[PDB]
Amino acid sequence: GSSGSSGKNVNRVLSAEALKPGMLLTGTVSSLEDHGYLVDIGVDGTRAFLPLLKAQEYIRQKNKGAKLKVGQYLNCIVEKVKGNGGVVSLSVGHSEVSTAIATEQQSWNLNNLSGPSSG
Repeated sequence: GSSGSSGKNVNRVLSAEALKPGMLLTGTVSSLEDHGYLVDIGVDGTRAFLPLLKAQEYIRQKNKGAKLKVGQYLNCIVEKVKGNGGVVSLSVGHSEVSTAIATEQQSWNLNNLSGPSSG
């Protein structure tokens, strides 16, 4: 009588390649780069980089324009996915309750450094 469309898939793929642009995931800054900022996602092989245009925009509006820190929580959303998991495109869209910390031990470097800045 009437056709039928299969709902969900039998066996989930959840593959680094199966990923789709639009998923909200909370990432943490691993290190500060000259071209952008590295975001921790917890994956082997997959690298996530953030553009200075988006990163600087969030920092300027957040840290009134001030360098970020390590292991710091930063909002990021998948905008594009690479074929061979080469480079991932992240962008600031919104935060989410879901958040996990990535630390094996307690250690931090606190240095009271100052410099030029305009308000």
